[PDB]
Amino acid sequence: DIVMSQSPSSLAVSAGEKVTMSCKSSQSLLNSRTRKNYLAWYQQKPGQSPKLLIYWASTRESGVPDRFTGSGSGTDFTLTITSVQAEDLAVYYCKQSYNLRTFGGGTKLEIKRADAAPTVSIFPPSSEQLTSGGASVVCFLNNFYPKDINVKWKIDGSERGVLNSWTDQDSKDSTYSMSSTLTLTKDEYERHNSYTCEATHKTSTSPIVKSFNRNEC
Amino acid sequence: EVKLVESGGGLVQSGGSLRLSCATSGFTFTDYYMSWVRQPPGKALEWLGFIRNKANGYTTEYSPSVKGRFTISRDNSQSILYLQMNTLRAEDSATYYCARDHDGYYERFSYWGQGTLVTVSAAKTTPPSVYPLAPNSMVTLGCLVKGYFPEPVTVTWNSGSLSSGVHTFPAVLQSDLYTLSSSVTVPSSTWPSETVTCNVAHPASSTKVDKKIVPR
Ligand SMILES: C=CCO[C@]1(C=O)C[C@@H](O[C@]2(C(=O)O)C[C@@H](O)[C@@H](O)[C@@H]([C@H](O)CO)O2)[C@@H](O)[C@@H]([C@H](O)CO)O1
Ligand SMILES: [Mg+2]
Ligand SMILES: [Mg+2]
Ligand SMILES: [Zn+2]
Repeated sequence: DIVMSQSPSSLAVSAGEKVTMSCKSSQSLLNSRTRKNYLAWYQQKPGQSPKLLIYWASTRESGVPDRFTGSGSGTDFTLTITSVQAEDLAVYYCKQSYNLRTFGGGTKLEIKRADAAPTVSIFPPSSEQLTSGGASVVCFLNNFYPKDINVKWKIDGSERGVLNSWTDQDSKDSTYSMSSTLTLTKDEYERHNSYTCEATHKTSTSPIVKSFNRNEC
Repeated sequence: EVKLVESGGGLVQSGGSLRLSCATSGFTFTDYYMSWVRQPPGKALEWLGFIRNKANGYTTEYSPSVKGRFTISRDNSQSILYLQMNTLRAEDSATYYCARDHDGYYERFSYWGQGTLVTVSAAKTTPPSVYPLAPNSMVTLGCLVKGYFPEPVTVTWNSGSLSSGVHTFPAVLQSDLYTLSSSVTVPSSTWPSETVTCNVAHPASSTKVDKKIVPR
């Protein structure tokens, strides 16, 4: 059958630098009759459908930036991105069409940038939720780099129903954001006063602390 | 302009059937092969099958992975592509894309639809609860879209007029329900003096919500 494999699984590269990724087929994709390699590259940015970049191994589709170049023949192919831009963040797939079609497993390209501290915001439960008997407290940690971050919840000063979610990297500023949601029952929420989220990120030995007090609402 | 638009995704039980459609325009439909491709959340693309063009008698081929279970067809009068799926299982949960394929010359999928999400599950449809998140030169507001099933939901702000400074956090499944959130950051001089509203939709439950963020 035709097995398509890609390398690396993932990598990070700084804006302006060169990216190299590879694609291997288990059979030569070189059609002897047309003398072309039936190998295409697609880019899939976060939340989007795939987009055609390159076909016949090296033909760049109209509208595709010149920085993208496809090369190779037979069983081995390469997509090279010169002077990578923040917007190039994506999963890149190769696909053979020599015999039906088969996709490789993709290469995830992330962008490396300077460390950035998060901006942290805390939000108390809404009255429209509390009326229902639940109480979710939300902290947004926005626009930071690198991706690793620690969030602690403290209730009346002691550490504590947590849902954490990271955005994909931003296509403009190459930062991450994360949301942390602590959910309590209304009964439990009303037993305590101070609600704190504490973000520790490599950008500071000081955690970023945001709090509210139920009595102040 | 070429347009490809999938429809028919949603929740279905294990063992059930579902038919997807893909409406097209902006090109000579009968000239082209059309493919179906799927993608489980966070996983690779998987080619499923194609239907050939008029010159090749509109014949079909399928991946061994779905041959015998999935059927592709096309309406050449209206330029619509179909995918009939039978005996669905959890592994079939995925975004399904149609893609324009071969025209007898070029080897490429020139265009892809936005995709339609299929979820194979015994769980019932549950509409979200949508809650406002209200509290510098900048201020950050949000909406908590809690406790829904299946995916997806859509979130915009001020009907899409606020897109810059928006972060929508991918849904997370906990105890059989999804929850997501979305933040928006605007100049403090503009809120609460100007209105800020998150617009949330949950197609599975036909839910449409506009939640104005009001200062507390
Ligand atoms: C293998 C069958 C006969 O080859 C061709 C002759 O040109 C090409 C066929 O195109 C396909 C196909 O429909 O299977 C699709 C195309 O993307 C590519 O994969 C080629 C493959 O390189 C073999 O040529 O196959 C098709 O036109 C076919 C026709 O149906 C019968 O002659 O003819
Ligand atoms: Mg941001
Ligand atoms: Mg207490
Ligand atoms: Zn307690």
